[PDB]
Amino acid sequence: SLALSLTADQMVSALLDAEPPILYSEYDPRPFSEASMMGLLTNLADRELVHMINWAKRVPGFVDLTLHDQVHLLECAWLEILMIGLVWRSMEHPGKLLFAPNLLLDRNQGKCVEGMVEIFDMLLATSSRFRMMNLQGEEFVCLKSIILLNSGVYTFLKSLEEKDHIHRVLDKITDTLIHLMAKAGLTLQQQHQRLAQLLLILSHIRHMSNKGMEHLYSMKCKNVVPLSDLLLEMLDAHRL
Amino acid sequence: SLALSLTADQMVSALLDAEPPILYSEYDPTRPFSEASMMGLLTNLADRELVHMINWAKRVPGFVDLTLHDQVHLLECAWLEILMIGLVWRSMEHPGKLLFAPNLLLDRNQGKCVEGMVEIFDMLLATSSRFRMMNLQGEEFVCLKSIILLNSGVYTFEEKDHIHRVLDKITDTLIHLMAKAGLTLQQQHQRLAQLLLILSHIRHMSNKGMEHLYSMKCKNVVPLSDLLLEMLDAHRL
Amino acid sequence: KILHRLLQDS
Amino acid sequence: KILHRLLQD
Ligand SMILES: C[C@]12CC=C(c3cc(F)c(O)cc3F)C[C@H]1CC[C@@H]2O
Ligand SMILES: C[C@]12CC=C(c3cc(F)c(O)cc3F)C[C@H]1CC[C@@H]2O
Repeated sequence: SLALSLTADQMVSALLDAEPPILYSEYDPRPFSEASMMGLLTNLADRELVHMINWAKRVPGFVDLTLHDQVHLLECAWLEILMIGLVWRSMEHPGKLLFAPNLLLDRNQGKCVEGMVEIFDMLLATSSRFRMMNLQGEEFVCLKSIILLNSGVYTFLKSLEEKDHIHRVLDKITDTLIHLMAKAGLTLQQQHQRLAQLLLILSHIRHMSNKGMEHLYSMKCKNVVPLSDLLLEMLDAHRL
Repeated sequence: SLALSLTADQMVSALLDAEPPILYSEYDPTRPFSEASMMGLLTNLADRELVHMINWAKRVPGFVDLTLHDQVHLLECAWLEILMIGLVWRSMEHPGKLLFAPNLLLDRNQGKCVEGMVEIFDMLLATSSRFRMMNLQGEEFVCLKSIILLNSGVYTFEEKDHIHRVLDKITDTLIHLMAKAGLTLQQQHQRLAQLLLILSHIRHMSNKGMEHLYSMKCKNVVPLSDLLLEMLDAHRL
Repeated sequence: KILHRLLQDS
Repeated sequence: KILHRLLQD
């Protein structure tokens, strides 16, 4: 009831200021074991989850939703949001994943954990794609907010009031993306093409999350890593 | 490439012409549904559709310009997505029901017959309601289905640059269609976004469907055709 | 759920 | 592969 009043510049400003902090890892740069690396990654993810929730409530229109629907959106999208963040900060590091400023991992270190190098390859490919497109920070925060609102909306009485509100905010972010591109001097045809290019990447990000959810579940059942209660509940929501 | 020299109207016509037919199911009304028989019907149908999909893909502008290895990869990656968006499309005018075939129209309660399938049905039905709420047009649908074919597996790979040029053409085509339909400039990029974001849900349904199909196979519920076994194996679950 | 508590506590 | 074979003529 207020996010609709935001201008394109104000949407960007609100999103930029809502950005979560970049966290460090406990990593003592002692060599990796398989359990060691999974520990670092999951510990990091768990701490990031806490900040993600603060961020989500600062995403324009999110607090207007019921507490139930906020839970559903975050449960659905949390790994997607973690991954696009990872991919974004890894953009200027070709062939490397910047989980934290003190935890920069190349592809072959994905092999430390069974079945993780396939996940790394997908993440790196996405980062390479962002780098190819020269993805801007302002575009990035728009994309991440889109993921939060869109990923779980299809799996939702006056429930339509929530859905229509979410879609109305989604259109606003689309307007914001286009605004950024027009401001960058892109022609009308180039704006529509770039918009499409950015959104189709979200299809691959969804794919990576689904794959990552399965991998994380497999590592869980084997108990190579003790997952936090919060992380376990987020994983449980996808009921694999 | 001749695909890039195609106009928007030429893109639409080619895609509409390449549209595969609506096949029938082996549905036998003389016997009640079992988990096995229903899975048998659906996988039998998917198998026959796959043959049509392969030949359809070869008629998608720019696709045959790719190596056989890249064609294989794209189809292996997107085949279930493509089956699902087709199902969702022909289910549009049937609220609460999925039209797998003209003789196989199923609701969510019939999905309960197979363990864990009603969850898939619900997602498919929700997508169908979304397309119906958006009043998705046939011309838009064939653009979306072709986008899925080219895009879904492109990030798992210049061959990549050729694919992106074609994808841009389809974007131009979608915009062209919306403008021709009278949508304002703002409405155009808004609708474009709405349509493409649904592809994220379709990708999601595919991943879930792949795991469910794999689950049925590994419990010997249903014998999958050699083609289906290969398409499924490509995802390495 | 923990997510419930976190969303209420800001 | 069947798919590879089917993608030919
Ligand atoms: C350890 C995994 C790989 C990366 C993960 C991961 C962790 C993070 F902190 C982060 O900011 C992003 C991530 F993508 C979590 C798991 C998902 C699938 C793998 O199990
Ligand atoms: C049998 C499944 C449900 C529907 C499927 C399916 C079959 C088709 F012919 C079709 O045109 C569309 C489909 F979506 C295939 C499997 C994916 C997940 C389930 O196992």
